[PDB]
Amino acid sequence: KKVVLGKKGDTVELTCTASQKKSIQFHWKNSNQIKILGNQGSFLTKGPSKLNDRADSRRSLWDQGNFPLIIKNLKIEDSDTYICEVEDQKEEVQLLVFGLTANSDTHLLQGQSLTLTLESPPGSSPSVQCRSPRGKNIQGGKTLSVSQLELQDSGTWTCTVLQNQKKVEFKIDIVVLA
Amino acid sequence: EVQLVESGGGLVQAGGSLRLSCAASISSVAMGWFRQAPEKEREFVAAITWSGDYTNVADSMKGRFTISRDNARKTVSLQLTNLKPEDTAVYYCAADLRGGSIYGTADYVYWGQGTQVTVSS
Repeated sequence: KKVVLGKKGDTVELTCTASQKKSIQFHWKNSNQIKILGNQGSFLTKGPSKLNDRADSRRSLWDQGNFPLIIKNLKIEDSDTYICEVEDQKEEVQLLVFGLTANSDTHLLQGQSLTLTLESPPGSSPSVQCRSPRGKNIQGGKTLSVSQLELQDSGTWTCTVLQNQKKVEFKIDIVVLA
Repeated sequence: EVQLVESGGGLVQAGGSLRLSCAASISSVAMGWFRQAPEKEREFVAAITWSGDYTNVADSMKGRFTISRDNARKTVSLQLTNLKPEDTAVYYCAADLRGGSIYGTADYVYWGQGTQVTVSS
């Protein structure tokens, strides 16, 4: 499968391209084999579904043979294999959604510890690299622990997630009070 | 209501292979395997969709562990290979994600009592 990474709360676009530069019948399904959308619109009209009202395509691109699946307001649980079927061909895309948080809602004090946690789909083992406002780089798995924060650590941290050779970047504001 | 009964645990040798089974008493729901060692968190091991067409084995266990199911027999199975002392744990069968993605959620409704696997060094 092609792997695509998404950020929690963000939008992701899963591309699908046909051999011919023209519109033709297509649909997207998930790994449970539920059809999501196709040429005639969203199939999710039979009751409550996880993706209800959050999945779309770009109808204006279909006549170029491009049939993307766009999912907005991403949840970790949207992580799934999505399958685009156009005529006789099927393309499988594994979407993996991640979210980044710190273990504080308001603020930290100089000398306190920081835990950065990548909320991750079940069974994933991403690697994470973060850069502090001072320019120092740290790396590890889904959870990074910083022993003590300095006043100079107050500001925007930048963290890159690596999973299946794909990367996605998060920014998070950490405030350290004196 | 669904009953899940594991079998196949026991005392095994490092480097060996072991197949665990779980008998259910359905063909419409996702099923999964988990494991828990003493004084450690329960860990996701593997999941499989209702049809068996897609599986999700934990990244750290891919290419050692595989998962399969048999809807006619109402079973799901976990194949362990190249066993390590670190694999010692109770292994739990689970079922029903309420339609959720086996790649997106591990919040299964039904749980077995588990089968103990102990890997001798």
